[PDB]
Amino acid sequence: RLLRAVIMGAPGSGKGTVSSRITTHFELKHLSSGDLLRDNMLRGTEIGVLAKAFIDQGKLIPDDVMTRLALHELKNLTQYSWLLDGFPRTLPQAEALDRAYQIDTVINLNVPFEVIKQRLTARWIHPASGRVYNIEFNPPKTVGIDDLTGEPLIQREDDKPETVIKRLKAYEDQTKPVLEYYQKKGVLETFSGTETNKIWPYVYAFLQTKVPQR
Ligand SMILES: Nc1ncnc2c1ncn2[C@@H]1O[C@H](COP(=O)(O)OP(=O)(O)OP(=O)(O)O)[C@@H](O)[C@H]1O
Ligand SMILES: [Cl-]
Ligand SMILES: [Cl-]
Ligand SMILES: [Cl-]
Ligand SMILES: [Mg+2]
Ligand SMILES: [Mg+2]
Ligand code: NA
Ligand code: NA
Repeated sequence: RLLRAVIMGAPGSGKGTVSSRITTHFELKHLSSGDLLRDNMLRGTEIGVLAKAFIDQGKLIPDDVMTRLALHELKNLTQYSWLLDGFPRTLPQAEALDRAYQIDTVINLNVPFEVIKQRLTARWIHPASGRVYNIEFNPPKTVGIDDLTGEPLIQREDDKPETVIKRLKAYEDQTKPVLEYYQKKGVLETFSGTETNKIWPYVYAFLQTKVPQR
């Protein structure tokens, strides 16, 4: 039985790293909705130009548009094991997917809000030089100050707590119904933790029972 899987996780949860590792260790196709959108935007396809119109304005792709795009990619990939990442993002997407394919495995990375928030708000910049500081991994010698110049660091808008809080609230509003949908269907597997490297072995062992290695 070929894998018919979805992976879910908030921004900053480590889902990107886990999906990357899944793809390197297992013989499957990684189907990232963001990659698919970007391929179409790069090539200027009909759906790519429409997607660009939304993304350039910071808008979600409408459900019907996104589902049409995703199903078209899947339609010629049924000879392969699949790992859907980024789709379904919303309950209408998940219900539309359910009318097209039987999804047998949904992985969720359950990482605490405070942990995610700290990860997503950690980046500070010295604008003139472009030097990057990460409160967790390469902090400045003096809080809030550039090491070479003594000048203030700033946060880019995407990295500020106000923006991050809104982003995580949106993710929760959109995806909590999807998680509950798959929980009810009995296909949800939840991995909880605070460090990607401590979660990955358990995801790895779980998938070892479901799809061949690469
Ligand atoms: N399944 C989807 N439904 C609706 N919009 C989507 C979907 N997947 C991607 N997008 C749009 O494409 C953008 C780029 O996708 P990508 O997965 O790279 O997002 P991202 O930069 O991680 O942002 P996000 O936090 O919104 O996922 C998203 O921000 C979103 O607007
Ligand atoms: Cl992530
Ligand atoms: Cl494959
Ligand atoms: Cl960083
Ligand atoms: Mg994303
Ligand atoms: Mg340093
Ligand atoms: Na990809
Ligand atoms: Na990617």
